[PDB]
Amino acid sequence: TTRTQLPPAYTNSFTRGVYYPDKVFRSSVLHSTQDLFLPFFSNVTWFHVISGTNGTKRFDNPVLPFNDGVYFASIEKSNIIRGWIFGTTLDSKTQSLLIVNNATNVVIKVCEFQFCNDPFLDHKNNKSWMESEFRVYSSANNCTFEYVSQPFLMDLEGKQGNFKNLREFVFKNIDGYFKIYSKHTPIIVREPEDLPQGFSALEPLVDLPIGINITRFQTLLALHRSYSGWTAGAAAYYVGYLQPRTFLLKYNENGTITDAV
Amino acid sequence: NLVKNKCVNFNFNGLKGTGVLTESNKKFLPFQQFGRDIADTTDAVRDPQTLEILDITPCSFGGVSVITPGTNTSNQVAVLYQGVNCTEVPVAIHADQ
Amino acid sequence: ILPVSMTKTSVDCTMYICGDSTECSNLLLQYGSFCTQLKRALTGIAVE
Amino acid sequence: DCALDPLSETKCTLKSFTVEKGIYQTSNFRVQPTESIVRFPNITNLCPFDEVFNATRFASVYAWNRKRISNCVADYSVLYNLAPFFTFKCYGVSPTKLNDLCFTNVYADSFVIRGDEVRQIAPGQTGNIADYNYKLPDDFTGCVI
Amino acid sequence: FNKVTLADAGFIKQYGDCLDLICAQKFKGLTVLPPLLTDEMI
Ligand SMILES: *[C@@H]1O[C@H](CO)[C@@H](O[C@@H]2O[C@H](CO)[C@@H](O)[C@H](O)[C@H]2NC(C)=O)[C@H](O)[C@H]1NC(C)=O
Repeated sequence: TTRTQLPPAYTNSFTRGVYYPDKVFRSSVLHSTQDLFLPFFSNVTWFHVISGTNGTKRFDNPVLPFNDGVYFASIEKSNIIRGWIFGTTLDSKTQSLLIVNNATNVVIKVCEFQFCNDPFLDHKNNKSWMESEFRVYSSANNCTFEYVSQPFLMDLEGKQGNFKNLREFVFKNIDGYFKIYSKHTPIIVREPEDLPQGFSALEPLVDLPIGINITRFQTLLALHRSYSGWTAGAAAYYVGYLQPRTFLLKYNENGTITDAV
Repeated sequence: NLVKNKCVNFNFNGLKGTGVLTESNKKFLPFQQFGRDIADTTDAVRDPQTLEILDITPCSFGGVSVITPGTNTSNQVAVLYQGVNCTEVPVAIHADQ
Repeated sequence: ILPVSMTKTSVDCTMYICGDSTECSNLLLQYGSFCTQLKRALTGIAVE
Repeated sequence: DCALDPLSETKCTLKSFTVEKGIYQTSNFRVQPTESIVRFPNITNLCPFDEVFNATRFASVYAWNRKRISNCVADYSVLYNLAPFFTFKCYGVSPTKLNDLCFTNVYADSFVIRGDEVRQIAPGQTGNIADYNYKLPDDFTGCVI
Repeated sequence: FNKVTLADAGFIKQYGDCLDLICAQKFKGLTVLPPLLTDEMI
């Protein structure tokens, strides 16, 4: 629709954005490494996606520059945030990524597509036919890489309310590799303003050997219908850029990062 | 990938080293593969076949010393093996030592 | 309080530098006796 | 000598024929390895790559089928052993140890061949069917199968 | 002795109980020789 622009806000990242550098297990040792890391207490945007103007779609999905990595996270309650499409020019002439969560399959694809002006998804499954969610693209020319496996998210919600997800993700591409780190934990208070102060370690999940040149970042939304236009619930996500740093890491007896400096 | 109680060379993930592979009590995380110590040396490894990890300790090695009264007055000598269990190095180890 | 003695230590060059490498032992052999001075000094230190 | 007896090694280290009373360090001892623990990544999979090679139909020369071998451990020595598979020689890589050496992004093609143009599908010459339908780059990769 | 013992040579020189700072460095050619006079003779 004819929605208006929204000036992005800022929030302090606190002591978050630390991951396991290597697969090697080390315990009770204070190892120091040189790698890209999120600086402690840095500004991070706190984009919040909610029902805009009581029924007006909000296109708060900018083409954020990928640069050297991201610290995508969320305080998501129900399943509304999906898609981490990437693109140099975001057209049919550019190889692009698309990380869907179709049922229980990631369906990782590396093919050229044409992207709608405001692509989106339906959180509720379409009746009868499979789903009209493939509206994001209409043409697929050439295909390089395909990957189908278990869904990248193992978060459950059907249990009960009063607790939401705290999905955290780091997207890093270097020397023809693509690594994804994830970690989930429950939440105590519904405070959407700032990130709670707690240490979290981002374990590697999937590694890809593709060599796509990535420069921009795009996010998709899951809205079914007015349940005017396309509307959904409340959600919030953060973007944290990654820059080189030097850290001193302290391991525990079990080999899990407890704190770092 | 399996043998126990004998320090042997291996090619675990390209690593070529010799040590006494034995049972381990470390609780590796599901993704973790290799083990290290304070001196930054391999200490434990992930089992390829199973999910029970093993410890690597190099087998016994050390230096020898010779105690002699002086070649004058007898040539009898005694041999001291520094810092090793006597049971681990009896007089019958000459087959593999 | 006055210090009196310290720890007696011994270092094996061949194993420390080239741990389990016969080719390394043959190559180190061309240097002569580069380890007798260290061993003698350490033994003297221990005796001292 | 310097290996007959402890007195011999003591004399060898002292570089003298006479030894006084005392304790001397001569050499070290190390337990040698006994066997090999064989080593295996314990991979449990075999590539389903025979579907493209053998199927109901073969792709035409003017329209090759698009299929690639990825995340596979497909053995090529069984192909070398197979009598029908007579071409296993490799111009730029190992003919018989091609499978053992690691590689990535292997692409497959299907094209009908008369039989006498196999020598001409390679770069540098034009075959009866390779003049207009099939081709290879200036320095073709892979091996002829 | 209780005040000084936060770190010492380990008191261990049999090497049998090593399965971790000294014996692990033992695999790197750093050994400790025992004193001639024990602490009960001193
Ligand atoms: C990891 O730290 C725990 C500390 O809790 C160590 O002890 C474990 O404690 C939990 C919770 O009390 C028990 O459920 C486990 O059975 C304990 N493990 C035991 C007794 O072996 C644990 O040993 C540490 N693990 C490592 C590898 O250091």
